[PDB]
Amino acid sequence: KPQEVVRLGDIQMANHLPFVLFGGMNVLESKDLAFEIAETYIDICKRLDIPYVFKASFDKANRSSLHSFRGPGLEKGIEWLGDIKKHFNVPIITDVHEPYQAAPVAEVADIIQLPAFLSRQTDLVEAMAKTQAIINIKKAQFLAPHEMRHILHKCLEAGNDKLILCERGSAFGYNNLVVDMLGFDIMKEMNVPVFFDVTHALQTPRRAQITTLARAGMATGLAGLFLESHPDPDKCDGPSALRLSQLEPFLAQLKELDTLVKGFKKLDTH
Amino acid sequence: HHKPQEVVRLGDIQMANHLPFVLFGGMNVLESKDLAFEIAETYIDICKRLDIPYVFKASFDKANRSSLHSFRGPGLEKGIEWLGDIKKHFNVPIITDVHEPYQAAPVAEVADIIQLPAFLSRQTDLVEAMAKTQAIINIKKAQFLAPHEMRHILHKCLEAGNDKLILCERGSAFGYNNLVVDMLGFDIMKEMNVPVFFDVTHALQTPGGGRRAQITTLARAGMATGLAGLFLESHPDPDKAKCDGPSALRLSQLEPFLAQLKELDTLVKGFKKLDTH
Amino acid sequence: HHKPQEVVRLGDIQMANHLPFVLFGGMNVLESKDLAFEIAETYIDICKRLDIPYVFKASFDKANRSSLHSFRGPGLEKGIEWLGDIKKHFNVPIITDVHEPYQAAPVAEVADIIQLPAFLSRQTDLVEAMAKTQAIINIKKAQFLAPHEMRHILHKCLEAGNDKLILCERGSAFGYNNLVVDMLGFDIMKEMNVPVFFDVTHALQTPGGGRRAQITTLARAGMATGLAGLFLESHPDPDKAKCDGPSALRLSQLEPFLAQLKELDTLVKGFKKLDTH
Amino acid sequence: KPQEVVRLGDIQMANHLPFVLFGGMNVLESKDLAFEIAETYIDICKRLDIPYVFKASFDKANRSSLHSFRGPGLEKGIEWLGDIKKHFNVPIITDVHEPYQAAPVAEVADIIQLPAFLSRQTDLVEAMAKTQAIINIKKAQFLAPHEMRHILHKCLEAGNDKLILCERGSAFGYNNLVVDMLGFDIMKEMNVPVFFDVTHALQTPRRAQITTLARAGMATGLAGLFLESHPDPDKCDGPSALRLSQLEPFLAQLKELDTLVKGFKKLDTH
Repeated sequence: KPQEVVRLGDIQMANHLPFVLFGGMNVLESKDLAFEIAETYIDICKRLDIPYVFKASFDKANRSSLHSFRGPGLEKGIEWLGDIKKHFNVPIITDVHEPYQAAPVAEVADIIQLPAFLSRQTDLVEAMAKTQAIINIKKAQFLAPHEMRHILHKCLEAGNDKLILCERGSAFGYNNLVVDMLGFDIMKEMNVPVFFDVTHALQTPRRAQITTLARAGMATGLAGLFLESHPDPDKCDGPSALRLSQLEPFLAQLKELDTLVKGFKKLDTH
Repeated sequence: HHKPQEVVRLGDIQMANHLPFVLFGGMNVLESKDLAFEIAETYIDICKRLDIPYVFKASFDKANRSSLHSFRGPGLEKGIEWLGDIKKHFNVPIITDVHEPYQAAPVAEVADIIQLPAFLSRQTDLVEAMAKTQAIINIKKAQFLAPHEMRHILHKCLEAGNDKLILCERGSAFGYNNLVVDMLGFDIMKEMNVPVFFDVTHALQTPGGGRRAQITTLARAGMATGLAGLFLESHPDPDKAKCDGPSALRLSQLEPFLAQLKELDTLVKGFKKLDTH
Repeated sequence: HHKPQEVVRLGDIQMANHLPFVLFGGMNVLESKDLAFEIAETYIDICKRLDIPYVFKASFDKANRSSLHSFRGPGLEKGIEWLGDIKKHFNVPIITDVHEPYQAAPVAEVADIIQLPAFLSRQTDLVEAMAKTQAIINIKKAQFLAPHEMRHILHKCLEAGNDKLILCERGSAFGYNNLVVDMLGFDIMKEMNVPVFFDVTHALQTPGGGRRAQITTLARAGMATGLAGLFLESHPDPDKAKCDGPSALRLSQLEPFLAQLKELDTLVKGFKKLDTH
Repeated sequence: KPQEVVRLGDIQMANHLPFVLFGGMNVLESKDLAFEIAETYIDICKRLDIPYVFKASFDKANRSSLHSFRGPGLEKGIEWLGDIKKHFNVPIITDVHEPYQAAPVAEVADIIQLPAFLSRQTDLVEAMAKTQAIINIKKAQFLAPHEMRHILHKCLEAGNDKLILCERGSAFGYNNLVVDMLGFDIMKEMNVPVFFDVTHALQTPRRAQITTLARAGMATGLAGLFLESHPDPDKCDGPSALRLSQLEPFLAQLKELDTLVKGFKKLDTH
């Protein structure tokens, strides 16, 4: 069985508890931008009292072209992640793209993220589970909610019970995602923390719509939110990045909605 | 005669996307005169104590059932009589759906809001005959139409001289025998500057494929986007409802359901709007 | 009165999934009496030389256009006159669509096959009034209905006493503003033991989103599954067709298009059936 | 630019040419079953005059459970593939799951297959392209047809021009695939050989329906077909495996349809 309340030192993540923020940037553009963005997140989450985990990729492994910017790479990113972790004493979450990378990533990262497209790749899942870090499972665009249980079951079989499921939209026809809010209940009924990646659910593979979608998801009662920002969204996924100057009022509303929704008695309408 | 009304008024009631949400609530079909009175009384009392504006909803005819022999309700003449009886006895406004152009004028005598069914929303003669009555028009968004396509149906209503128009979401076809609600679609319909409603009841359907246990989660998600109102069907015993019982809310649970949505709506309508363009 | 006819007969013509394919072909709407005569003559000559059974198709009314002012065609009285004129002059059978229950009986005087529009395929009064006329019924499969759901519409037609029934594929909603044809859906409808047709013209649509250049590939794929017939709209100048011009086949290309499909059909209908269960 | 006609020694693959068969089994169950199945394919394709490439995976890398049968693995499969290749003098096609495997797989395999879920992973694509074998691109369930160009463009940027696109269905709602036959024209208009994997397009993640679907796809005019069989479909993907005793009449019909369709003058209906 998976852990219903996933603990990370001081932080407790669960669908009935105050929501936790996995927040940061899409990719490590530079040391100075990462430090600036982290400082902005930590300060805001401290004043709003939202538990916080810093998020950034060391590699964009699945871009369209071989020449697209991929980031600092494994060696430099893991080194840079430690710099952010040691200076601020903040947890780290990043994604893992090849099985061998799991253990070296686990030294620095408190939560290791399983990318959507790779969530079925057994070698990557087994290697990630072995490190014993928390595992954030990105729900694939092509998988139905009930299919999440097998990814949990494979993780449990591989000896890891610190598991989080993260919604990021479902394929809706061509070049378009929809978020089925009814899917949140199905995943919550698996008794794991459930997160919503609002940033990547806007994609039309809609920055003005991030507020609408985050509210709808968090109104269902979720363990946390996954969010990316940038001071000037115009090096990767800029159309989905939230203008960093808008972070605090955005988080403040979500904090208030969550508080209302988390205090509701669950209602059985069977 | 070009623009629709951003605020739709019905006596004391005001419907708009920035205003407190309004409930179109009742039952799927007029199963009997006595049950309709009981259901209306129950909605009216709950909405008064919770302070939620209310319009009673019930169909007089199920025009699109699976079989020729399926239960259809009282029909036009008797159904209009029951709706008027409810309206006069309770002093409550009425919404019901219209299926043929000739039904439009007699239904509008009793119904303050006349509903355009999803499958029929493009049928020009029905849309025109409905527009002519000058009643409020509730447009059900078809399972197969994208949000931006609602603009043409508004224009057709406006062309026929009616500007009291509401758009009501009820799910989109998602593969076979399944609906999904695209919450991003609400913003597109609101930018048309008409009141936009959410029919949570029919957005649960798995047509030809119930999900009654998920109604609260879905209604919370929709109303958190900030909408003009909610469309809802209930029944004292949904297993025996004469149509769409699998999606009906247990009447005994109406009050705690609405109570949560009332506070959520108040919270959301009170947020400062945020420019993220 | 329980079972539908596996072989649907119309004088000399026989329609069934194991028989040579039949063409329901013509134009989207009766744009004018003269153009309808020209188009009918062109189909009839080509089908005779290629030896393809033929039914002339044209709508007398576009009942579901975007605007109240969009071109709708001649309407009921005049359209029925033009269809009868074509029928008597050319000695050709007629298929046209029916939009309201009262239109069913007068249309059936002239039309040998009456067509049930997709959006209306569940409307009980229309289905019954159509069934009563005892004409052949062409059922358009709605963009939002799964194949197995056609069984209920057949049953409703049978309940109302008509067993001359055809199912016609025309695409399924695939996300927003897009249709896909599920070729596996053809087998499900054929196992209902009725003739199954393919409306390749409307399966190209990108509704609210043309694909005229892909019509041959799509028609070949469908007819390779082994079908009772094809539904097709053409126009001498598709850019100026009064409705659905983006999906119309250029009339000058009708003969090479049909010639390929004729040989493909003959090949496929002559294959030994194979049990892979 | 990619090669419009992809050559493999004696075999020529192109959308206007006689269709080529990539045929075999889902997974290498055992040496005896693989030898028996290959013998049956080679004999039938010889008598029907259909050019043939033998297909089998050495690993099922993306199964639901860690304990599901995965096959002989890399070392044994590459060794076993050589046994099939040397005895019969038949080309080999198999799929590659991790970047390092590309070069060792390329020694034995004439065509290396890019799995659908991984088609966007740059490290795997680059490593596969480097080996200079033919690359069969499985079109992801979540990608639209026009998106195939980037996978070609990345391959060309990586110095490989022997490219094949292979359709295998698109996500249609939950747990269901549909094959959009209009997508074949879009991929053919990219001037590469286009194949149809009918076996995996039946999936409802329908054995009696394989005949219907293969005919519809091949009626559009394709460079080839991808097909899996098993003597008793009841160790992997058995619901989609064709009963081996039915192979020859199935192929005979497709040979006849292809001949008709390939002789049609292309018709411009713009």
